[PDB]
Amino acid sequence: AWTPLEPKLITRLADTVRTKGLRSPITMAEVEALMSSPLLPHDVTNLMRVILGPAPYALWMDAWGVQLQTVIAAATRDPRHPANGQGRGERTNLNRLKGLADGMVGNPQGQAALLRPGELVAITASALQAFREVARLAEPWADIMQGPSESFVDFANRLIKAVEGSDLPPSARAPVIIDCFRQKSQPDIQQLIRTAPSTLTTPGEIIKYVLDRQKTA
Amino acid sequence: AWTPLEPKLITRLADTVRTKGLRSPITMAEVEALMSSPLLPHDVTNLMRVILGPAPYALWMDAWGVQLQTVIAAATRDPRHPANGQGRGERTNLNRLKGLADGMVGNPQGQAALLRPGELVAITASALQAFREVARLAE
Amino acid sequence: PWADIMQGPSESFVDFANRLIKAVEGSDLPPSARAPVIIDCFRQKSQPDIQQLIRTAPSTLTTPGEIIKYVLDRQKTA
Amino acid sequence: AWTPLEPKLITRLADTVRTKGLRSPITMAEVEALMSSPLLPHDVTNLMRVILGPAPYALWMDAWGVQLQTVIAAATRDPRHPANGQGRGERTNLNRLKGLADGMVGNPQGQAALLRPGELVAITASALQAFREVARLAEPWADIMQGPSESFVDFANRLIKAVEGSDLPPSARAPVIIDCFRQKSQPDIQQLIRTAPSTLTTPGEIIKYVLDRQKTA
Amino acid sequence: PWADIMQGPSESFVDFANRLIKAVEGSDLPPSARAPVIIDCFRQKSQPDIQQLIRTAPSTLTTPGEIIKYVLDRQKTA
Amino acid sequence: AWTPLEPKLITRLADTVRTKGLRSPITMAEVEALMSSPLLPHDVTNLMRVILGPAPYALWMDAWGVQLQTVIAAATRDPRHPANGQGRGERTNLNRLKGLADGMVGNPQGQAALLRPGELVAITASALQAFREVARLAE
Amino acid sequence: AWTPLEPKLITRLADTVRTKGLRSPITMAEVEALMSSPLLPHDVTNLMRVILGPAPYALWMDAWGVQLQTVIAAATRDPRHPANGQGRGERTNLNRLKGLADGMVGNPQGQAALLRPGELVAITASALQAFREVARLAE
Amino acid sequence: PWADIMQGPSESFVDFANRLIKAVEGSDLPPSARAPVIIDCFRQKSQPDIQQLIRTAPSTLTTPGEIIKYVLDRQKTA
Amino acid sequence: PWADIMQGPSESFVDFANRLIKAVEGSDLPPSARAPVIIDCFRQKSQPDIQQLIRTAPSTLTTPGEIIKYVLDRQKTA
Amino acid sequence: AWTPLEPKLITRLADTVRTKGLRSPITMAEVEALMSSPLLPHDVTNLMRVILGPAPYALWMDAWGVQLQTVIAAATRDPRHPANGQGRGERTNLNRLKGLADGMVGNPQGQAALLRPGELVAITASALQAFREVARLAE
Repeated sequence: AWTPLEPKLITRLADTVRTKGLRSPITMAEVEALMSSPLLPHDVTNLMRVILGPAPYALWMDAWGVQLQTVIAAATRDPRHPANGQGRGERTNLNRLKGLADGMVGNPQGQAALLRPGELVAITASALQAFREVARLAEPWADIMQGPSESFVDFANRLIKAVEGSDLPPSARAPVIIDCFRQKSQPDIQQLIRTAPSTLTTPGEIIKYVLDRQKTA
Repeated sequence: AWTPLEPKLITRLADTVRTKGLRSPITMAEVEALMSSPLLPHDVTNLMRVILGPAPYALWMDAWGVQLQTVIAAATRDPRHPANGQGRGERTNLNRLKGLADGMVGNPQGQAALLRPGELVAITASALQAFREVARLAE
Repeated sequence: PWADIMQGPSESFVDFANRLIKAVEGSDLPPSARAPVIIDCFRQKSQPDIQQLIRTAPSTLTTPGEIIKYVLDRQKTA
Repeated sequence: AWTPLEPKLITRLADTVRTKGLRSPITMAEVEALMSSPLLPHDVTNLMRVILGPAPYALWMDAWGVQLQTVIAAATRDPRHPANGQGRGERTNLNRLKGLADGMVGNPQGQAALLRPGELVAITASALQAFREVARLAEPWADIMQGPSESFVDFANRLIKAVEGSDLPPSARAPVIIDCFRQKSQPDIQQLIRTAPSTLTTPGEIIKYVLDRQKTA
Repeated sequence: PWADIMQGPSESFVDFANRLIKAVEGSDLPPSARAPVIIDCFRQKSQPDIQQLIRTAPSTLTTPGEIIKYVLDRQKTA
Repeated sequence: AWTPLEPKLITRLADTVRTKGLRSPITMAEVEALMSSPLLPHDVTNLMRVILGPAPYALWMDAWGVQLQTVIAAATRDPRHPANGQGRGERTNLNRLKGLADGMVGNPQGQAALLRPGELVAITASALQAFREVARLAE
Repeated sequence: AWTPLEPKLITRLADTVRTKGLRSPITMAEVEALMSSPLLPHDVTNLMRVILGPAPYALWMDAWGVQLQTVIAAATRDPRHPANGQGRGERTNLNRLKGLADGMVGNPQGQAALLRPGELVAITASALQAFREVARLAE
Repeated sequence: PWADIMQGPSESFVDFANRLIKAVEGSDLPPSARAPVIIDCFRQKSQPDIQQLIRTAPSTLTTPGEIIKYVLDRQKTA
Repeated sequence: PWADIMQGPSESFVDFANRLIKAVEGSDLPPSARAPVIIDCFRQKSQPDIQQLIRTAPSTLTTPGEIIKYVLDRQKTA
Repeated sequence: AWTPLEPKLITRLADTVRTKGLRSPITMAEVEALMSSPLLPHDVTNLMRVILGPAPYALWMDAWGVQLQTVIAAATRDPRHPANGQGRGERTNLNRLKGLADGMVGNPQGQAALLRPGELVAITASALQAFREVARLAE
């Protein structure tokens, strides 16, 4: 049996997206919260229709389709998908994932009837990844310098923000943040990091060291 | 079954940290309040992601790892840890504490399924001590 | 009126796209005529820098979402 | 039977190291060339004594010892090392690797007699890695800008050199080179790359595009 | 003579293209050598504003008609 | 047998294009008039050479090629094209449409010999659409 | 059995490229000289790594990939390629041409073992054409 | 003479180390007395910036190679 | 009074340490509170050159004797 | 039975350290003189408290602890230490060396009762080496 999400929670989430934006960690946490139980295509579609504006909604439809297509390629690459079955008669078409299949168009009850739990969780993960892509797309690290009067924690916050909210792979953020701490961060802190008797191999360790030995002023 | 923390409480706590700072006794009291029920690694990780800035979040990840490593050393020093079991097959690895083990990465439901209550309270106490360290360090 | 919408000299492109899609979808056009009109309004409105940016598209853009994505990628940061 | 390396090749390699330096790719290629056949500890030791100065030679002795110690730790962690044997009587001590064991000190003939081919190749790989470490140590990408009068191929050469000869992981060089092409490379080329109707996802493709559409001047 | 044709300081681009194509096609060149010559004369004649406009073409123009279309699109209205 | 168009009509049409322009409805009507009987590639090519200036003629050659390529794509998408035949040996190549095929280059008589009426009407419609495109583009 | 090229010849060729440039006829003659025996992907890759700067090396990798792709298209267009075999099990993938296939990555001995002489000569001709393209492009 | 070697105000550290190790190893000292002398000459020569850099070493450096590596890591880039 | 002791601009560090340890041990503090107080007074008194010298200690100093030894090693000879 | 050192000798040694310094050979000779009979931890501790200033005394406590720890490592590396016994019940802990063990804290008589002569000579040699280290370090 299908139960809709509370319009109160949806209104609160919409106002959160309206004030904080799409990319804030609080907004992503709230979306993860409302993305806890496996949702039917109807639920996610209406949710994104309500919380997102028109242009972000178009972008999100595109991204969701692309991610679902990647999922269906992986599904035809492995007959053991939790959305698939063992025989060929349970193969899952994109009409069944997007809610376009027979007996599902516009009807959430029938949707909940015919859909598999693996189908639901795959749709949900796809929608979450698409939301992440669109949020990263809707709103330069190598141009960030520590100002002459700026403190170091503000500079570190700004730099980590710009590096993590960029187009770099996830495995290339820490080395870039370290090497930007070393070459930016005006020459007093540059020499402070250079003359480190220990080897600092993490942005957190560099931040701790600099905060300990910084010139109080 | 996993239930997320209210984004309203999280928003209020984030604004508290924003105005009062990390070290005020009211902020530590609020953190203790939102640290009442044993949280899953997913919950604490997202909470610190939201309430802390980028650099304090990096520092907190470091400190949390160190404290969890101390906990795991004490656990291998005593087979009667509320996170451990009696046999060797229940020994708790850091992948299970940080939420990196199999069946847990990114999934809070599976996390809540496989985790022990002793595991949860140990993770929670470790995160609280790490928050205290980072707060004492930032200012 | 959708046919009177221009991208202001100082307006960003996402605001212009929002306003245009709003006015086109909330109008008297048939549902099957909104996407071509939105595309052809992106091409002829949207002041000549973005006009030339869309014109010199090595790929063929056949959807408002694709045009928006392309323009957001290659736009002149300012 | 031990055969020494030609002093003519060694003299040419020494002059190469003297003019080009320790870190040039031509120098590393020449070292790889003279590091082709498995060398005895005597050979590599004398080679580094001749081609390297005193201080780089001290650094190289240190690094070679450390790498050989890592090798011996891996050897005691696996009894199937091509330097080891099956029984415990064939376990290889560092005195046998550094040429300090009995019947080997100062005598290359006896050295070649008692040493294993696996021992030789392990010593050789260790010495090569130590040479790489010392070369990287003896002599900043995020500070590289394209000068107002500099051409683009010179800027690209300098940037790729400084990025590949740095402390970044191998999987983080291409994204960094791309994002440095985009943010450095003074605003004419910045706008030229920004308004690319195609998506450029490789430094070579960016270089080709810019060379095609650059402002001839 | 085709190799002596320059775009005057005040002349428009369509007049220059007409004159150049006329002089190149009504000359002693083989038929298979007219298009490359017309292109390379568009690139080296056609005073430096249009020269830089053709140089900084994100797409590769491989036909006199395509070059003419591109220049007519992105030309400096004056 | 090939019969050329009157140079008097062509001169009048050229002066019409010279005074009224390319886009006037009277000019398009006159072009439709002189585009009544199916013309051979030689006829249309010389007609556009005479009535159009050099730069519009280059643009028109480009547009005509593009439209003929679309026609040939539709032809390979349907073996029942009035230019095609039933077997594969009657498939129409662009060398036969542009008049570049064997036995046609520069010779209008041989052109009229080997060409099909469907070929002629397709070439004519393509040339008309290309003229419309260039006229809309020039001004 | 794989034998490496002399570092003396490679050093002389690198200095030739450094003083004369990429496009001089003497440089192309020297490259043709060092391109006489069919080289393994390892050999050509290291050779271009040493003689070319970073940016020309990136350009050359691009051009070499494109030319090898054209070769593989011609190979799937003709089952009688000296790199191909008669059955479908000998069809040559780009991982085998670029040296990325199984048993070849980083190992020149295994490379020389599994590669065909037709494969080697095709790789060599592709690399030579790519060098010509990059030399014509750089200056 | 090894005991007269000083690091010049403008000289780099690797040149000074090369010169010092050369003069110490090509001298009349016993082989077992070269490393301690090289270390104690690194510490007392090698103008006071590097002197303080070696003095404030959280680790104990017991080899000329280790001292050279440490100084090359933490040296003042200039 | 121990909490009023500062290292003078011209005073050496061993004299300051002697005076501070004297005043702290000859005071009303419990015996278990003297070492932490002496350490935290070394860190906050002892004019900013030595303050920064103690701050940038690659090792953790957890005893007044260790702090004194470290400072005496790495002090600015003057 | 414990007999204290003469305060006259201690006063003379303190004035020697005050005028000649810590490193003079006469001072080291005087210390060796007053370090002739094996002293109890109480004796050496009070002696260094009197003759050394506060900061050298802190340094000396550190160095004495380190040297005693090296001694205890050598003792656990050899069960035939003159401070150790044959069985495991005579193993000497650092609380017994520094005078911190049970029945010894603050009482020199009980100290002299329970301590071994090997313990006394090891403590004495450790204290002498620590004094040498601190003297070499202070100036």
